[PDB]
Amino acid sequence: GSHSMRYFYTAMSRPGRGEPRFIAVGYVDDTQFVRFDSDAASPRMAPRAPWIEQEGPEYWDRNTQISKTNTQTYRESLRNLRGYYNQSEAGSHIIQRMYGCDVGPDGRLLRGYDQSAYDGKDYIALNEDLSSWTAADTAAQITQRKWEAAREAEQLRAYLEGLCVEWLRRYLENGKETLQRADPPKTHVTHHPISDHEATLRCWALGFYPAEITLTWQRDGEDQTQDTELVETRPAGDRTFQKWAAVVVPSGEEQRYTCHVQHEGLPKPLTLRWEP
Amino acid sequence: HLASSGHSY
Amino acid sequence: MIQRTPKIQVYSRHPAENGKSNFLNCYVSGFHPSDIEVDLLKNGERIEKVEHSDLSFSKDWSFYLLYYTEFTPTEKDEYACRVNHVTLSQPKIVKWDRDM
Repeated sequence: GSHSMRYFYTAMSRPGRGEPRFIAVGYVDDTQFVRFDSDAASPRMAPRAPWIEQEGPEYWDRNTQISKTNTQTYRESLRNLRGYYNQSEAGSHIIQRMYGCDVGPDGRLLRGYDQSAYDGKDYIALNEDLSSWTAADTAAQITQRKWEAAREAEQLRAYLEGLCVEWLRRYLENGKETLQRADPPKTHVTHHPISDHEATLRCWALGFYPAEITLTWQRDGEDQTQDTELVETRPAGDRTFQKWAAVVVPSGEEQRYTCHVQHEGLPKPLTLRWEP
Repeated sequence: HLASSGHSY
Repeated sequence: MIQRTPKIQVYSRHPAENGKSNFLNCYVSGFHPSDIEVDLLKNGERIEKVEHSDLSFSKDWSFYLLYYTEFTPTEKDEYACRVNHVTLSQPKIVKWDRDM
Protein backbone atom coordinates (compact mmCIF):
# COMPACT_ATOMS: atom_id res chain seq x y z
CA GLY A 1 0.00 0.00 0.00
CA SER A 2 2.93 2.40 0.48
CA HIS A 3 4.48 3.95 -2.60
CA SER A 4 7.22 6.20 -3.88
CA MET A 5 8.19 8.35 -6.85
CA ARG A 6 11.89 9.09 -7.37
CA TYR A 7 13.76 10.92 -10.08
CA PHE A 8 17.49 10.30 -10.66
CA TYR A 9 19.84 12.79 -12.36
CA THR A 10 23.33 11.94 -13.56
CA ALA A 11 25.58 14.64 -15.05
CA MET A 12 28.97 13.35 -16.24
CA SER A 13 31.70 15.49 -17.76
CA ARG A 14 34.04 14.04 -20.39
CA PRO A 15 36.74 16.61 -21.14
CA GLY A 16 37.96 16.39 -24.70
CA ARG A 17 34.89 14.35 -25.72
CA GLY A 18 32.26 17.08 -25.87
CA GLU A 19 29.96 18.69 -23.36
CA PRO A 20 28.85 16.92 -20.15
CA ARG A 21 26.10 14.34 -20.53
CA PHE A 22 22.87 14.86 -18.57
CA ILE A 23 20.56 11.86 -17.94
CA ALA A 24 17.23 11.92 -16.03
CA VAL A 25 15.08 8.86 -15.25
CA GLY A 26 11.86 8.57 -13.27
CA TYR A 27 10.54 5.62 -11.27
CA VAL A 28 7.36 4.75 -9.45
CA ASP A 29 8.41 2.16 -6.86
CA ASP A 30 10.50 -0.34 -8.87
CA THR A 31 9.05 0.66 -12.29
CA GLN A 32 10.83 3.12 -14.57
CA PHE A 33 8.38 5.30 -16.49
CA VAL A 34 10.30 8.22 -18.11
CA ARG A 35 13.81 8.97 -19.37
CA PHE A 36 15.82 11.87 -20.77
CA ASP A 37 19.30 11.57 -22.28
CA SER A 38 20.95 14.71 -23.59
CA ASP A 39 23.01 12.57 -26.01
CA ALA A 40 19.90 11.45 -27.90
CA ALA A 41 19.24 12.34 -31.52
CA SER A 42 16.24 14.42 -30.45
CA PRO A 43 16.56 15.09 -26.68
CA ARG A 44 13.09 14.76 -25.15
CA MET A 45 11.37 13.29 -22.15
CA ALA A 46 10.40 9.85 -23.43
CA PRO A 47 7.93 7.26 -22.04
CA ARG A 48 9.17 3.98 -20.58
CA ALA A 49 5.91 2.56 -19.15
CA PRO A 50 2.63 2.12 -21.05
CA TRP A 51 0.47 3.88 -18.45
CA ILE A 52 2.40 7.15 -18.93
CA GLU A 53 1.87 7.27 -22.72
CA GLN A 54 -1.60 8.77 -22.25
CA GLU A 55 -0.19 12.04 -20.87
CA GLY A 56 -0.75 14.95 -23.23
CA PRO A 57 1.52 17.25 -25.24
CA GLU A 58 1.81 19.85 -22.49
CA TYR A 59 3.19 17.20 -20.11
CA TRP A 60 5.82 15.96 -22.55
CA ASP A 61 6.74 19.49 -23.57
CA ARG A 62 7.05 20.77 -20.01
CA ASN A 63 9.09 17.80 -18.77
CA THR A 64 11.36 18.08 -21.82
CA GLN A 65 11.87 21.80 -21.13
CA ILE A 66 12.81 21.21 -17.48
CA SER A 67 15.29 18.57 -18.65
CA LYS A 68 16.81 20.75 -21.37
CA THR A 69 17.25 23.60 -18.89
CA ASN A 70 18.72 21.09 -16.43
CA THR A 71 21.24 19.96 -19.05
CA GLN A 72 22.79 23.46 -19.19
CA THR A 73 22.47 24.08 -15.44
CA TYR A 74 24.24 20.81 -14.63
CA ARG A 75 27.02 21.75 -17.03
CA GLU A 76 27.40 25.05 -15.16
CA SER A 77 27.36 23.10 -11.89
CA LEU A 78 30.06 20.62 -12.89
CA ARG A 79 32.33 23.59 -13.72
CA ASN A 80 31.44 25.30 -10.42
CA LEU A 81 32.16 22.17 -8.37
CA ARG A 82 35.42 21.68 -10.24
CA GLY A 83 36.32 25.16 -9.01
CA TYR A 84 35.17 24.45 -5.43
CA TYR A 85 37.70 21.59 -5.24
CA ASN A 86 40.59 23.18 -7.25
CA GLN A 87 40.33 20.34 -9.76
CA SER A 88 42.02 20.48 -13.15
CA GLU A 89 40.12 20.55 -16.43
CA ALA A 90 41.44 17.11 -17.44
CA GLY A 91 39.52 14.74 -15.17
CA SER A 92 35.96 13.46 -15.55
CA HIS A 93 33.48 14.07 -12.74
CA ILE A 94 29.90 13.11 -11.91
CA ILE A 95 27.07 14.88 -10.11
CA GLN A 96 24.19 12.60 -9.13
CA ARG A 97 20.89 13.66 -7.68
CA MET A 98 17.90 11.86 -6.22
CA TYR A 99 14.63 13.42 -5.08
CA GLY A 100 11.05 12.33 -4.52
CA CYS A 101 8.29 11.43 -2.14
CA ASP A 102 7.00 8.48 -0.14
CA VAL A 103 3.26 8.15 0.39
CA GLY A 104 1.36 5.78 2.65
CA PRO A 105 -1.57 3.56 1.72
CA ASP A 106 -3.97 6.50 1.96
CA GLY A 107 -1.72 8.64 -0.25
CA ARG A 108 -0.58 11.17 2.35
CA LEU A 109 3.06 12.30 2.27
CA LEU A 110 5.29 10.23 4.55
CA ARG A 111 8.51 12.12 3.78
CA GLY A 112 10.33 13.93 0.98
CA TYR A 113 13.91 13.51 -0.23
CA ASP A 114 16.53 15.50 -2.14
CA GLN A 115 20.18 14.42 -2.09
CA SER A 116 23.24 15.10 -4.22
CA ALA A 117 26.61 13.41 -4.60
CA TYR A 118 29.84 14.42 -6.35
CA ASP A 119 32.03 11.62 -7.71
CA GLY A 120 30.01 9.22 -5.55
CA LYS A 121 30.50 11.10 -2.25
CA ASP A 122 27.63 12.75 -0.39
CA TYR A 123 27.63 16.49 -1.10
CA ILE A 124 24.39 18.18 0.05
CA ALA A 125 20.98 16.89 1.17
CA LEU A 126 17.66 18.47 2.05
CA ASN A 127 16.95 17.61 5.68
CA GLU A 128 13.81 15.68 6.56
CA ASP A 129 12.12 18.95 7.59
CA LEU A 130 12.14 20.04 3.88
CA SER A 131 13.47 23.43 4.95
CA SER A 132 17.16 23.11 5.90
CA TRP A 133 20.29 21.68 4.25
CA THR A 134 23.14 19.41 5.41
CA ALA A 135 26.36 20.27 3.56
CA ALA A 136 29.13 17.70 3.54
CA ASP A 137 32.11 20.08 3.35
CA THR A 138 33.13 23.70 2.78
CA ALA A 139 32.52 23.37 -0.98
CA ALA A 140 28.93 22.27 -0.47
CA GLN A 141 28.54 25.25 1.89
CA ILE A 142 28.90 27.48 -1.17
CA THR A 143 26.13 25.52 -2.88
CA GLN A 144 24.08 25.80 0.30
CA ARG A 145 24.31 29.60 0.43
CA LYS A 146 23.40 29.79 -3.26
CA TRP A 147 20.40 27.56 -2.58
CA GLU A 148 19.31 29.51 0.49
CA ALA A 149 19.43 32.69 -1.62
CA ALA A 150 17.38 30.96 -4.30
CA ARG A 151 14.79 29.64 -1.83
CA GLU A 152 15.51 26.20 -3.25
CA ALA A 153 14.39 24.37 -0.11
CA GLU A 154 11.08 26.26 -0.15
CA GLN A 155 10.42 25.44 -3.80
CA LEU A 156 11.26 21.77 -3.23
CA ARG A 157 9.00 21.58 -0.17
CA ALA A 158 6.09 22.94 -2.20
CA TYR A 159 6.83 20.35 -4.90
CA LEU A 160 7.43 17.44 -2.52
CA GLU A 161 4.24 18.10 -0.62
CA GLY A 162 2.22 19.12 -3.68
CA LEU A 163 3.00 18.06 -7.23
CA CYS A 164 5.00 14.97 -6.18
CA VAL A 165 2.18 13.43 -4.12
CA GLU A 166 -0.52 14.47 -6.61
CA TRP A 167 1.18 13.02 -9.70
CA LEU A 168 2.16 9.87 -7.82
CA ARG A 169 -1.50 9.33 -6.93
CA ARG A 170 -2.35 9.95 -10.58
CA TYR A 171 0.24 7.45 -11.82
CA LEU A 172 -0.76 4.76 -9.30
CA GLU A 173 -4.33 5.02 -10.58
CA ASN A 174 -3.48 5.10 -14.30
CA GLY A 175 -1.17 2.11 -13.82
CA LYS A 176 -3.05 0.33 -11.02
CA GLU A 177 -3.09 -3.04 -12.79
CA THR A 178 0.72 -3.21 -12.54
CA LEU A 179 1.90 -0.60 -10.02
CA GLN A 180 -0.69 -1.80 -7.48
CA ARG A 181 -0.31 -5.55 -8.23
CA ALA A 182 2.22 -7.45 -6.15
CA ASP A 183 3.37 -10.65 -7.86
CA PRO A 184 4.43 -13.36 -5.40
CA PRO A 185 7.70 -15.21 -5.99
CA LYS A 186 7.82 -18.72 -7.37
CA THR A 187 10.01 -20.64 -4.96
CA HIS A 188 11.97 -23.89 -4.75
CA VAL A 189 14.96 -25.39 -2.92
CA THR A 190 17.98 -27.05 -4.53
CA HIS A 191 20.71 -29.33 -3.19
CA HIS A 192 24.27 -29.41 -4.59
CA PRO A 193 26.84 -31.58 -2.76
CA ILE A 194 30.30 -30.13 -2.23
CA SER A 195 32.00 -33.17 -0.65
CA ASP A 196 31.18 -36.37 1.16
CA HIS A 197 30.18 -34.43 4.29
CA GLU A 198 28.69 -31.12 3.13
CA ALA A 199 26.09 -29.93 0.63
CA THR A 200 24.76 -26.56 -0.53
CA LEU A 201 21.08 -25.73 0.00
CA ARG A 202 19.87 -22.84 -2.15
CA CYS A 203 16.48 -21.17 -1.75
CA TRP A 204 15.18 -19.52 -4.94
CA ALA A 205 12.67 -16.72 -5.52
CA LEU A 206 11.60 -15.81 -9.07
CA GLY A 207 9.02 -13.67 -10.83
CA PHE A 208 8.21 -11.31 -7.97
CA TYR A 209 7.27 -7.64 -7.99
CA PRO A 210 8.12 -5.38 -6.26
CA ALA A 211 11.79 -6.04 -5.48
CA GLU A 212 11.35 -5.93 -1.67
CA ILE A 213 11.69 -9.47 -0.30
CA THR A 214 12.97 -11.36 2.75
CA LEU A 215 14.79 -14.69 2.25
CA THR A 216 16.29 -16.41 5.27
CA TRP A 217 17.62 -19.80 6.25
CA GLN A 218 16.96 -21.21 9.71
CA ARG A 219 18.54 -24.13 11.53
CA ASP A 220 16.40 -25.67 14.28
CA GLY A 221 14.23 -22.59 13.82
CA GLU A 222 17.07 -20.13 14.41
CA ASP A 223 18.41 -17.63 11.90
CA GLN A 224 21.60 -18.40 9.97
CA THR A 225 22.40 -14.83 8.99
CA GLN A 226 26.16 -15.22 9.51
CA ASP A 227 26.28 -18.30 7.28
CA THR A 228 23.82 -17.40 4.49
CA GLU A 229 25.16 -16.30 1.12
CA LEU A 230 22.63 -13.71 -0.11
CA VAL A 231 22.93 -12.87 -3.78
CA GLU A 232 21.90 -9.33 -4.72
CA THR A 233 18.33 -9.05 -6.02
CA ARG A 234 18.42 -8.88 -9.81
CA PRO A 235 15.96 -7.79 -12.52
CA ALA A 236 14.63 -10.46 -14.85
CA GLY A 237 13.92 -7.97 -17.66
CA ASP A 238 10.14 -8.41 -17.61
CA ARG A 239 9.56 -6.09 -14.60
CA THR A 240 10.03 -8.98 -12.10
CA PHE A 241 13.01 -9.75 -9.86
CA GLN A 242 15.05 -12.75 -8.69
CA LYS A 243 16.99 -13.72 -5.59
CA TRP A 244 18.51 -16.64 -3.79
CA ALA A 245 19.90 -17.47 -0.35
CA ALA A 246 22.34 -20.35 0.11
CA VAL A 247 23.54 -22.21 3.18
CA VAL A 248 26.15 -24.99 3.43
CA VAL A 249 24.95 -27.87 5.57
CA PRO A 250 26.39 -31.12 6.95
CA SER A 251 25.32 -34.19 4.98
CA GLY A 252 22.30 -35.75 6.65
CA GLU A 253 21.34 -32.62 8.60
CA GLU A 254 19.33 -31.12 5.71
CA GLN A 255 15.96 -31.33 7.46
CA ARG A 256 16.92 -29.03 10.34
CA TYR A 257 17.01 -26.25 7.71
CA THR A 258 14.00 -24.25 6.53
CA CYS A 259 13.91 -21.41 4.02
CA HIS A 260 11.57 -18.55 4.93
CA VAL A 261 10.08 -16.21 2.33
CA GLN A 262 8.21 -12.96 2.93
CA HIS A 263 6.74 -10.94 0.09
CA GLU A 264 3.80 -8.58 -0.35
CA GLY A 265 2.31 -10.78 -3.07
CA LEU A 266 2.20 -13.81 -0.77
CA PRO A 267 -1.05 -14.77 1.01
CA LYS A 268 1.05 -16.21 3.87
CA PRO A 269 4.80 -16.24 4.50
CA LEU A 270 6.43 -19.40 3.18
CA THR A 271 8.50 -22.13 4.86
CA LEU A 272 10.39 -24.50 2.56
CA ARG A 273 12.56 -27.57 3.01
CA TRP A 274 14.65 -29.50 0.57
CA GLU A 275 12.38 -32.14 -1.00
CA PRO A 276 14.57 -35.01 -2.32
CA HIS B 1 6.16 15.02 -13.09
CA LEU B 2 9.63 16.54 -12.77
CA ALA B 3 10.33 19.28 -10.30
CA SER B 4 11.07 22.62 -11.95
CA SER B 5 14.70 23.29 -12.88
CA GLY B 6 16.53 24.20 -9.69
CA HIS B 7 19.43 26.57 -9.18
CA SER B 8 23.00 25.80 -10.24
CA TYR B 9 25.37 24.34 -7.63
CA MET C 1 38.83 9.49 -6.71
CA ILE C 2 36.38 7.01 -5.19
CA GLN C 3 36.01 4.00 -7.52
CA ARG C 4 34.01 0.78 -7.04
CA THR C 5 34.33 -2.32 -9.19
CA PRO C 6 31.24 -3.97 -10.80
CA LYS C 7 29.42 -6.96 -9.43
CA ILE C 8 28.36 -9.30 -12.24
CA GLN C 9 25.53 -11.83 -12.42
CA VAL C 10 24.80 -13.87 -15.55
CA TYR C 11 21.45 -15.65 -15.69
CA SER C 12 18.35 -16.20 -17.81
CA ARG C 13 15.00 -14.44 -17.48
CA HIS C 14 13.04 -17.76 -17.42
CA PRO C 15 14.42 -21.16 -16.31
CA ALA C 16 16.59 -22.63 -19.06
CA GLU C 17 15.05 -25.13 -21.53
CA ASN C 18 17.10 -26.33 -24.52
CA GLY C 19 15.34 -25.42 -27.75
CA LYS C 20 13.01 -22.82 -26.18
CA SER C 21 13.39 -19.07 -26.62
CA ASN C 22 14.44 -17.14 -23.51
CA PHE C 23 16.49 -14.07 -22.56
CA LEU C 24 20.10 -14.02 -21.38
CA ASN C 25 20.78 -11.36 -18.75
CA CYS C 26 24.00 -9.74 -17.57
CA TYR C 27 23.38 -7.42 -14.63
CA VAL C 28 26.31 -5.27 -13.52
CA SER C 29 25.94 -3.28 -10.31
CA GLY C 30 27.83 -1.61 -7.47
CA PHE C 31 30.25 0.27 -9.71
CA HIS C 32 31.52 3.83 -9.90
CA PRO C 33 32.12 5.74 -12.09
CA SER C 34 29.51 4.94 -14.71
CA ASP C 35 31.50 4.19 -17.90
CA ILE C 36 31.44 0.46 -18.48
CA GLU C 37 31.78 -2.03 -21.34
CA VAL C 38 29.58 -5.11 -21.29
CA ASP C 39 29.46 -7.76 -24.00
CA LEU C 40 27.48 -11.00 -24.14
CA LEU C 41 29.53 -13.89 -25.55
CA LYS C 42 28.20 -16.93 -27.43
CA ASN C 43 30.99 -19.55 -27.42
CA GLY C 44 33.49 -16.73 -26.95
CA GLU C 45 32.27 -14.38 -29.69
CA ARG C 46 30.44 -11.10 -29.14
CA ILE C 47 26.67 -11.13 -29.80
CA GLU C 48 25.17 -8.35 -31.88
CA LYS C 49 22.13 -6.30 -30.89
CA VAL C 50 22.42 -6.58 -27.12
CA GLU C 51 20.29 -3.94 -25.44
CA HIS C 52 20.66 -2.40 -22.03
CA SER C 53 18.49 -0.67 -19.46
CA ASP C 54 18.75 3.07 -18.88
CA LEU C 55 21.47 4.13 -16.45
CA SER C 56 20.41 4.46 -12.84
CA PHE C 57 21.97 4.12 -9.41
CA SER C 58 21.34 2.71 -5.93
CA LYS C 59 21.01 4.41 -2.53
CA ASP C 60 24.80 4.29 -2.04
CA TRP C 61 25.14 6.15 -5.41
CA SER C 62 26.70 3.17 -7.21
CA PHE C 63 25.44 2.49 -10.73
CA TYR C 64 23.71 -0.55 -12.23
CA LEU C 65 22.67 -1.71 -15.70
CA LEU C 66 21.04 -4.79 -17.20
CA TYR C 67 22.36 -6.12 -20.52
CA TYR C 68 20.01 -8.56 -22.24
CA THR C 69 19.33 -10.32 -25.52
CA GLU C 70 16.93 -12.97 -26.80
CA PHE C 71 18.44 -16.40 -27.28
CA THR C 72 17.43 -20.02 -27.35
CA PRO C 73 19.84 -22.20 -25.35
CA THR C 74 21.16 -25.50 -26.65
CA GLU C 75 23.21 -28.03 -24.73
CA LYS C 76 26.41 -27.31 -26.68
CA ASP C 77 26.39 -23.50 -26.79
CA GLU C 78 28.24 -21.70 -24.01
CA TYR C 79 27.36 -18.17 -22.92
CA ALA C 80 29.22 -15.62 -20.86
CA CYS C 81 29.41 -11.94 -20.00
CA ARG C 82 32.54 -9.84 -20.56
CA VAL C 83 32.85 -6.67 -18.51
CA ASN C 84 35.49 -3.95 -18.55
CA HIS C 85 35.67 -1.01 -16.16
CA VAL C 86 38.34 1.44 -15.02
CA THR C 87 38.69 -0.60 -11.81
CA LEU C 88 39.63 -3.74 -13.79
CA SER C 89 43.12 -4.48 -15.08
CA GLN C 90 41.71 -6.64 -17.88
CA PRO C 91 38.19 -7.63 -18.92
CA LYS C 92 36.49 -10.06 -16.57
CA ILE C 93 34.57 -12.96 -18.13
CA VAL C 94 31.73 -14.56 -16.16
CA LYS C 95 30.25 -17.77 -17.53
CA TRP C 96 26.54 -18.58 -17.51
CA ASP C 97 26.25 -21.37 -14.93
CA ARG C 98 22.86 -22.93 -15.63
CA ASP C 99 22.08 -24.59 -12.28
CA MET C 100 23.85 -21.57 -10.68
